[PDB]
Amino acid sequence: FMSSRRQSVLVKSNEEGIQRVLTSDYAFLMESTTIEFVTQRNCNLTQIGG
Amino acid sequence: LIDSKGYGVGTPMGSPYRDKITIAILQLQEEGKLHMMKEKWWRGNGCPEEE
Ligand SMILES: *[C@@H]1O[C@H](CO)[C@@H](O)[C@H](O)[C@H]1NC(C)=O
Repeated sequence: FMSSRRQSVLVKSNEEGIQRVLTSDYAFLMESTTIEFVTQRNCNLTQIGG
Repeated sequence: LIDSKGYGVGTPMGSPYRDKITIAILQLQEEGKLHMMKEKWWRGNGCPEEE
């Protein structure tokens, strides 16, 4: 997917990617420690998978 | 969509007028001649979707 949608879904910052889930269908792979931040300051963004 | 294609202006390899047409295709998004000519040629019938 990342080759086929290069520069299409690829964000270059975390909070713009936080915004990009907040806009549309977006999954935003990062590490869980920053996921532990954004989830615990927003009751709208949870963590599928562990 | 399925991919992210685009069409390009065909020029010979090492075109003499490459930048004469390169920044010329850069300037057609400025006033939007790509966009102000987009509403005409793609919309031959204003198809009334209701369903
Ligand atoms: C997502 O965040 C809060 C809940 O944490 C919600 O009230 C807010 O409206 C949502 N943001 C949107 C829909 O843009």
